[PDB]
Amino acid sequence: EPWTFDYGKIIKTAKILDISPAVIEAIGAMEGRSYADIREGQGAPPPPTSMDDPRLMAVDSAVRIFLYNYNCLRHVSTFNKPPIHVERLVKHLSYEEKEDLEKVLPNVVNEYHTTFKHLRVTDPASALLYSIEFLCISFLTLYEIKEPSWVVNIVREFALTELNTIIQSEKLLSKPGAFNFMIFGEDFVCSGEDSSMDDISAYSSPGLLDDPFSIEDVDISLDVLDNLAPQ
Amino acid sequence: RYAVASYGPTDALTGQPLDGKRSHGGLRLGEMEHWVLTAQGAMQTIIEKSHDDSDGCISYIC
Amino acid sequence: LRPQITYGPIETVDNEELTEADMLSFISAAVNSTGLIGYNIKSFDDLMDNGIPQIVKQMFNVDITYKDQRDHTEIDKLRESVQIQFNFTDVNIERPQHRNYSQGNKINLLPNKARLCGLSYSGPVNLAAEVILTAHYSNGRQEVKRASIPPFQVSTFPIMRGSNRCHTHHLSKTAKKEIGEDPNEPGGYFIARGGEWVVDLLENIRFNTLHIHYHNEIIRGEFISQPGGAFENSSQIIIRYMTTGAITIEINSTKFSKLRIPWYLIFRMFGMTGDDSIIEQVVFDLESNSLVNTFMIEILEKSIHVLDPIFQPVQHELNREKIIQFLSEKVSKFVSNPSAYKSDENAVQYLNERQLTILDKILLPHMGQTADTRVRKLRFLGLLIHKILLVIMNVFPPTDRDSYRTKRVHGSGVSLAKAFKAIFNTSVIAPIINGFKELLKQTAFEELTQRNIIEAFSAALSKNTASDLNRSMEQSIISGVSTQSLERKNLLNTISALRTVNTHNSKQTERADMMRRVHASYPGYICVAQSADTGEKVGMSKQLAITANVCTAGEVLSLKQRLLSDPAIQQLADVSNKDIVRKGLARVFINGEWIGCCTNAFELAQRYRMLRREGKVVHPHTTIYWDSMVDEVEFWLDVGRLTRPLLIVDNNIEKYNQACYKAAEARKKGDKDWEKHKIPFIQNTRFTPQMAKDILAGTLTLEDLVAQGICEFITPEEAENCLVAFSIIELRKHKHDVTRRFTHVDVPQAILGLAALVSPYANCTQPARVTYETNQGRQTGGWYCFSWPYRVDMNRFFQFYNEMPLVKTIAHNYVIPNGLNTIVAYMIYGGYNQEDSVIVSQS
Amino acid sequence: VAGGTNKSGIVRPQEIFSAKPVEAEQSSEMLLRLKNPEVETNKTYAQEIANSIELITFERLILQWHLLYETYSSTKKNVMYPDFASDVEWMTDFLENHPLLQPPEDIANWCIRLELNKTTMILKSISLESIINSLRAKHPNTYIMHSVENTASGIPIIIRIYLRESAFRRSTNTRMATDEKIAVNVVDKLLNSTIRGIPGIKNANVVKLMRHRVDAQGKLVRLDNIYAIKTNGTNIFGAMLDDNIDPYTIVSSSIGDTMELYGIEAARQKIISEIRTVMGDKGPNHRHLL
Amino acid sequence: EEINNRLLHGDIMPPIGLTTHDFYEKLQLNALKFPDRILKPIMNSINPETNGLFQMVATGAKGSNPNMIHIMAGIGQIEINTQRIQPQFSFGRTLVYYPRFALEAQAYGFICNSYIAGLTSPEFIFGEMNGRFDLINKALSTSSTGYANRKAIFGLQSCIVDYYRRVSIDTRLVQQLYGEDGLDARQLETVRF
Amino acid sequence: MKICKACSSCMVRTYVDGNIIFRCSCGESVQGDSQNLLVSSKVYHTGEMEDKYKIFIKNAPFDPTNCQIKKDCPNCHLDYLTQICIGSQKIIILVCRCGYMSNRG
Ligand SMILES: [Mg+2]
Ligand SMILES: [Zn+2]
Ligand SMILES: [Zn+2]
Repeated sequence: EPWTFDYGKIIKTAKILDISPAVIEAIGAMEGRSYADIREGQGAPPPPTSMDDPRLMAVDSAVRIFLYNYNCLRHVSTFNKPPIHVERLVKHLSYEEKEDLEKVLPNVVNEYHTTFKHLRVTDPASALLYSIEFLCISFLTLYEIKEPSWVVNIVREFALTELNTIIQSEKLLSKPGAFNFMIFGEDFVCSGEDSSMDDISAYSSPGLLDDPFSIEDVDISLDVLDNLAPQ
Repeated sequence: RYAVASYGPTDALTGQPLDGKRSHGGLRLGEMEHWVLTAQGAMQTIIEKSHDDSDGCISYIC
Repeated sequence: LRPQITYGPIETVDNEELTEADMLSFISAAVNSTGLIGYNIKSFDDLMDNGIPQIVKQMFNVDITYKDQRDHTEIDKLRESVQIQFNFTDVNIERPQHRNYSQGNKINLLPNKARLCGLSYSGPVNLAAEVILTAHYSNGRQEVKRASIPPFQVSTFPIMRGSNRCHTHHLSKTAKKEIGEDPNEPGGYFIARGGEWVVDLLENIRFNTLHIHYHNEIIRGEFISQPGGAFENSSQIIIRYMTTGAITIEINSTKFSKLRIPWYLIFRMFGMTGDDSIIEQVVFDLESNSLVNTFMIEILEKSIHVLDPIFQPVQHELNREKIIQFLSEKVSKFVSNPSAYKSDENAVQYLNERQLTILDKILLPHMGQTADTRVRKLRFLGLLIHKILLVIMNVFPPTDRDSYRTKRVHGSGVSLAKAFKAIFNTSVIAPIINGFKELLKQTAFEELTQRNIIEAFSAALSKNTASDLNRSMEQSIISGVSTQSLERKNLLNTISALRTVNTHNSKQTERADMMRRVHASYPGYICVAQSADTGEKVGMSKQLAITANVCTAGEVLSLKQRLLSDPAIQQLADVSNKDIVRKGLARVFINGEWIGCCTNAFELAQRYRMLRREGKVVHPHTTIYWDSMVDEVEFWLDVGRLTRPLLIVDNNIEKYNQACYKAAEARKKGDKDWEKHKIPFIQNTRFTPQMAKDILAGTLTLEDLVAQGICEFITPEEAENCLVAFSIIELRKHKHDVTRRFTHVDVPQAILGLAALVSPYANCTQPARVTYETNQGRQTGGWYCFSWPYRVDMNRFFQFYNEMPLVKTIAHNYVIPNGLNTIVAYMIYGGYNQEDSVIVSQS
Repeated sequence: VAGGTNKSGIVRPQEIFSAKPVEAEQSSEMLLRLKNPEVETNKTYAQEIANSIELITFERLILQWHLLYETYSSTKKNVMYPDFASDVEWMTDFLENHPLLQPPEDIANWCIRLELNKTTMILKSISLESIINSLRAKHPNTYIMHSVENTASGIPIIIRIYLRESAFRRSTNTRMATDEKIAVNVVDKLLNSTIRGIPGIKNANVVKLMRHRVDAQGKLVRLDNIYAIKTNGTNIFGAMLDDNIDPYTIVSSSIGDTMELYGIEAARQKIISEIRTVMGDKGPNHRHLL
Repeated sequence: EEINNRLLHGDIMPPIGLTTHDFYEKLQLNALKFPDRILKPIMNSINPETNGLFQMVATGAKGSNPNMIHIMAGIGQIEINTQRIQPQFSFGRTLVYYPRFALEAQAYGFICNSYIAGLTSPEFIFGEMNGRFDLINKALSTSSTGYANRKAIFGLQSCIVDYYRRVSIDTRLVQQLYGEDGLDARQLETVRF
Repeated sequence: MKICKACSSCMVRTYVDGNIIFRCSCGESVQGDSQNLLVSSKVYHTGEMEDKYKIFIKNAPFDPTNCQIKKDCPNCHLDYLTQICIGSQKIIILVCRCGYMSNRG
């Protein structure tokens, strides 16, 4: 099967969330940038060329937390108690239909992991687009569902909440704006480029009951130690 | 070489001579030498050296 | 690149005429090129010219924020914090100076005046800087004031005598003689408070290497990572395997401390949160059926499901952002109340960016300090965990704490730089921060001008700080960075004190005894005879061999770029973990960082060792180690490697093998005289007797012996790929022995130190008695100093008459003999010489 | 200085003066005298008895072991590990070779697969039949199958031990142990089982020692041709139960072990003997050891 | 050498309780000891009526037989902790001068030369390995003995002979009679029965 | 171990009514068929197994620090071989640069 990148899925997905397409395309590349620049798409890094680019892991991590949280809702019955991000909206449900939602909700993890590991080794540039596109098509799959009637309102809310948290988690790694520095609870506030408050003992080489060679129970004057010479 | 005196500089706290030739004090009859003198039975020698010559005094107890 | 030079055939080299006394010229050349303490002067020189400027201009950038604790004012009530930001731009150190009379012009201070007056032989340090102050208002805008400060003198740094910053360096030997200095001494000591102090060489574990030790912890693995250079900050990681089955990674550095983290949390924070990929970085393949991987995965599988009380909330989470936030609020020392900042989304972004900036700069910095190499570190980190698990399985033994393959000898430049870092930020950086804190408290930020800011910077660094910086360095030099007072018993003791390697020393009965013995890695680098014969210091102090040296850091970038440009080496980004174990690739290291893989480890080291012989491409001081047990190639160019020259032995094994093939081929054809196609084996060195006569004439040095591919420098970890003949006779005895093919030929006297070479016919004496002569020969009366009348010394003896021994040694070519040729009778005379006494003629 | 014979710088004097227990002794030894005076004359008889008393635990005969979640039924084809699916070929032979050792009806879902070290079986002279009897005599709550004793290299000898349901009925009221925990506890018991020896001793040598004996004419003569056993490791009670060793003349080097079994008076004589051995021959008078 | 040849052909079968490595080491240590014949060339080179060195050893004034053999015949096998020189130099090499898995006895501390003839570099290094132990153990012979000496005295010093020749601690018997004979160690005579 | 299909996490193995059931933290539950019937295993004498020295034995003919022996190689008829002695039983292996290796391996 020949895979081809589809830009139409990102445009459709971005329109639903009322956000710029550049925000979706910049998953994992938001570090060290202003979100206003990310929103406008200015300063976007070039496509990856190395299989060890942390962007590939960053996008893949965002994909698997969508899948991890989706399956938690899918298997809500098996839990002793559901986690926070899925319990407040399924609370009004009954047990027999809470034991359901694993038959009426389709699986969306069909062939992601196998293909991503192949694309990462073969061509890293296509792997980043594949992981982003997979996140959008999975969101559209969970947003374009229509039957049965009792599940549409419980999954579309989930789809928007998950994709928003993924974007927000990526957003919280960008360049911060302006804020009160004293809300942390202390006077001083250092940065990652500061050396004033570094540990003094850390400048030395890091790292390190009876002494067998110590004359501690031998009462001999320190000025007459030549009596211990081997001779 | 060293040989000092019947008297000389004295430690303020213990009342014993100072340490070694450098301070013009006495020489040490350490832990192992009281073991030997006790083994030999030399008890009047211990009185002469550890009391008369080092810090011996009179304590009054009710 | 492939080697191109070719030498004459080994069958035409005429060395049958050589003698052992002719090979002493090799030691003479090695000592003349090395000097005796030249490494000390070189280390202090590149500390002055290169070390301190780099440390100040790179590793002391100050960025802090402080609360505005003023009263009420239009601008005041509306602003909350001020950001102090500054760095140093221009740094230099001058020769020592002294003020004659009062309010003079800082005349020069000669070392003898410093010794007599009890002064300090310290040279001024001048620094320049630019400072940026940023004040933050409540509404959201901020105000920035920037000021450039003219260069000024902060304090004085101690100056080694004889170095580039010493006054006894722009003077002739006669001038040195006549100003109260010793014209024959090389120097290498510090003058402080009227005393002479020697900064001893320090044993230290090799950086960028994994040291695996056993010990509650089942096993432990340490790894100190330095991003390249003797003066860069080092961060260590400790990977522990506990009895509960949990593998914890702890990073000890200037920003973290004693915080043990589950191993998979580190992988998650860098974007790789999938467990299958995380496990793959340790086992290199999930599809391998090898019995090693079964042991590997079983430990890894159990380690994931162990509950950590401190990292409980984020153990089961796969969102990397919250894990970074969880760790950031745990390691940041300015966070006192949780959830007070979580309401503000900008504070969350601040702590996330700060933690990522810290981690990229502190976790394995030798692999890179940018965010690009995050996954690259994870591949290397998984390799370290893989090596540790191989020792739990007992596949490989733990690291030998005594071998010099994993040890470094650090001189005065490295030791003083380490002490400089901890003192500079305390006696300079801290007072400036206090000075600016009080400036902003007593004056509004907007009221400040360019004049006020510069005044506060210099006034804070008053002579309280100037006293602090200089005297703390002197305390480090005096208190001991292990240093000792220079006692001048004689010239031999002065040289032997500067060639002494000290250790960090613990109380373990086995550990305290093993480290005091002579190790198999000592011969040629550490004297096997010189040690203390009495007391707790027996074997705790070590002496460099006569030909041993200490190398400086090489130009690693030249070799690194060439290795990456080598078509035989595949870059790390072009190879997968599965491509390594399935194709059997060989990992290639340079200074401890993993840069790529090669299909033939032996051919790469062989081809680069041959390139080193020319010296035009690979520097002669480059260590090339091939690990035949794990099939890895390592390049080392860092400072602190002991090296000695070894004469290269060449043979004709290539022609010998072809003769064997031709002889076998003739026999298979039914030929009777098949043996006639064989040729004898010949192994020989290219050192000719004419070269020995040229060394003595001064027309042949060690540098151009290396340039001609005759001798090369060998490092203790590189010495493990060498088979060395102990003398030119063992090489001649096995000249036609194909079953013993030496790689180098040794000069027998190269295994002893300078003090151990004083004893004549030391090989005929009991070896324990050679140790005594090293101690006794260093406390011998004699001409203890050539400038004795100019010195006021305590407890020094100057023996009037000295004689060269009738049976002298090579050690007397470098130090003055101390003693007399007394006529001795070996007889019983009256019983007055019993029990180790002697009878002395009164006349 | 090696493990089990550590007589390096002061350790043994520290073991005596600090009254360290037998578990902390790094150089404990023991001298055993054969019960029959005729047997002690012959070296071969004393040599085979010395090799008889040598702790060969079942663990040291194993190259590798595998714990499998399997039950065995003769007719029903139960699931089996794919890497060990070839084991069924010799299972059929075992069933037709032992018409009395049929599989029980309460076999649990736990299998221990063992691959014997054939080199150790040769050097120590241990047959497959001896191992089977030792394990079946000590572990009645297991069912054991084995392959054929082969003399051809390349084909290993496989021991298969099936845990019965009664292995968990021993103590399952203590619910703080899942069935995986008991199975791991059982395999530790199986590996530490004693085969052909007595516990506590790792090496047993044969030495020549000299003794006096009153003749029929009242003459006291030195007998030089007396063989005994000097062992590495100490177990007075273990050698006490042996029928080839004279229990009355067992000489241990452990003060704590002699104190435990003989008393304080015999421990008093043991301290005197052990200090004298350390003191050598240029030692103090006897009254200083008392 | 012929023990090594047996090893090459696999003709060394260790007994029960010994590994092949431990049995091979035992054979090598036994095979590398000077016989009693070593004094035949030594005594033929000296005149016992005029030799100063021999008269010092023969009369017990100073020295011993291994001292003359080391001086004149050969040092022999260097043996630390009753075993040969273990390989601490990179997995099977004892020193840089010998190859990996070397079979010759010289590679494991066998010094073939005497002091009067001089040692080679590898022989001097092995001699220094054993010589350093003497210096280390001499240092320990002070501190380690002092640790044990002080603890022994503080436990035993309270024992004092009372008027019954018993040994007691202020009331409490330690011995019914000192030494079970009531005599002094300085007043004993060695007498045959 | 068993890796979850959904989230690629390490699934927890438990035992129910004569079957091995893997359950994940995301609720996904699967049952192993044949390859997951391996609770635990251990290998003894790991310090002298043949898989330990495979790389070292392969590299031995090219390492110049290994002991040589005067014996003819039966493959290339070279008159010297490389002799190595590995293990606690002192197993002797003769190797050559042409690929020959005693013990037939
Ligand atoms: Mg003396
Ligand atoms: Zn899962
Ligand atoms: Zn061949």
